[PDB]
Amino acid sequence: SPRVVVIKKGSNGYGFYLRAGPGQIIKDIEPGSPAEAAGLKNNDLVVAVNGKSVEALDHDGVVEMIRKGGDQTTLLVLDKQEAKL
Repeated sequence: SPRVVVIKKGSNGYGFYLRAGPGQIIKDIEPGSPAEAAGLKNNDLVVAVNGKSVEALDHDGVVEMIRKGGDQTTLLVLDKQEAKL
């Protein structure tokens, strides 16, 4: 399920980790972080950064796109749609 998450960088960054999924996925959102306030979710899959696709881009390339944006990042993400029932 897709959405656009704008996050303003704080004094200690955005407050999430980025690593390869089972693409690059969000992990370990820090409580009280800009990422948490922006509604980013653990296991969100990053499909674009600042309007640019991350297709076939490696981990370092995705991280660099995020850093190049300076004090803000706009992530297009797909939530993991696996429900525990």
